Amino acid sequence: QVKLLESGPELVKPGASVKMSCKASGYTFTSYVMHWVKQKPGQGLEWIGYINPYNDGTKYNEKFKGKATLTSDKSSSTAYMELSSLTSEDSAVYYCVRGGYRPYYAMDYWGQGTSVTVSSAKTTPPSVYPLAPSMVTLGCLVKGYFPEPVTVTWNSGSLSSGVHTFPAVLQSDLYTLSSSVTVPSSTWPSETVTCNVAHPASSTKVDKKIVPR
Amino acid sequence: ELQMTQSPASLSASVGETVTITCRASENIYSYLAWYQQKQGKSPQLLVYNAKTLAEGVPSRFSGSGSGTQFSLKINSLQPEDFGSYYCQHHYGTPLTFGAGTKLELKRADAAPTVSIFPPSSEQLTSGGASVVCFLNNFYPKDINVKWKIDGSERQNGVLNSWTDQDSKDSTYSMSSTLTLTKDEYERHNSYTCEATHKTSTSPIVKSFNRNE
Repeated sequence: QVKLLESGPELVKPGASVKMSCKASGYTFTSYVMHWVKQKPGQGLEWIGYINPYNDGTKYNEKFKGKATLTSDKSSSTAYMELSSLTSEDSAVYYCVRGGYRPYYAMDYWGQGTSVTVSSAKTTPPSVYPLAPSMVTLGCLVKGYFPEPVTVTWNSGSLSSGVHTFPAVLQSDLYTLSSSVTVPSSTWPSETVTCNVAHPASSTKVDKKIVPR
Repeated sequence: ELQMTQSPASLSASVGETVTITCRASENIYSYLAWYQQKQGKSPQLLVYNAKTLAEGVPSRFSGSGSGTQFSLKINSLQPEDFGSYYCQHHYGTPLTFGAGTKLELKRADAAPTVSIFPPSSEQLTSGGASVVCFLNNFYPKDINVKWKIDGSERQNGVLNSWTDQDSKDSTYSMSSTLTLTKDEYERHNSYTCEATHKTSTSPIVKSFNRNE
């Protein structure tokens, strides 16, 4: 089947460049153009441009001509996008998107996307704090980390229902996130409740059991 | 250049209901108009192209119509899987542009929040920080106001607020509000209150604790 493998999250400073990849399989690479599309968090879609891998030809949105550079390597079936002179306005998810048989046909296969954060803030591990009080709500506070993401689970996934994990918020260049879990009151604290926090950018994992005060 | 305008920005609707969302082009695009669906956290998917042509595997309750500058997407007898965001995009040459999107959310009856308040963990207090957390869980509609008060005075500094997307099981929203203080400011006051104003009550929901209790 048609697959588009995109490179992982990038944290880059203002003024630098970033280059991301999109390796295609499951079709004839050179028979379809590769579009790129930008999506800022909680916002709409913006077309950047495309490359035709057959002949290395490009068409850009005028707003990205001079800023984004689209290339293509036939032998590795990989399309690339480079963005230069990065600002905080370039913080977004970038998708590669295979076009149809003609460059302007509606676009059918979107990659998963590459999330780019442009910031001068330093990679910083989370502090994790427990939130202890016929249901009872418990929580975890994941504070002072950068960049995104962190993952939170409870009892390594065995507690799945009654969970709210709130989107992170940026205060003074650090993210804070909380997660709640609501369990039957009779079961706590006799059955343990642990939050598992992973921050891959700082290569950190923290398990925090929630205990009564 | 070419601008696409969608309406409405947001719409609430029930499973089994029929809705119409619209898309306007600033200049003639003939029937070269596509629709994409994007569910939260996921890549967009193509639903419709050439204004009225369904993409492969799209159910027949979806129907697009229109030509020239005025377009619409009708969803007959909505199903749970239809809720999410919808984007139109002309495909009359380049550059491609998208409408800003229509967010389609589930209607349910009003529900007051379940509010839990959490004093700072003794652990965090050892670090010099003191975060007071308030969860406001499983309410509807999404509009809500939270106020923190310390010994009766509203505190606006250092409040971090975050909302979940609509819960797919029960159609409600949740909110986390975190009031961040330094430890020594926290030890100067006794009464901490989180106060939620919501459509379901004339009177705010209030959760309070006293520091030395």
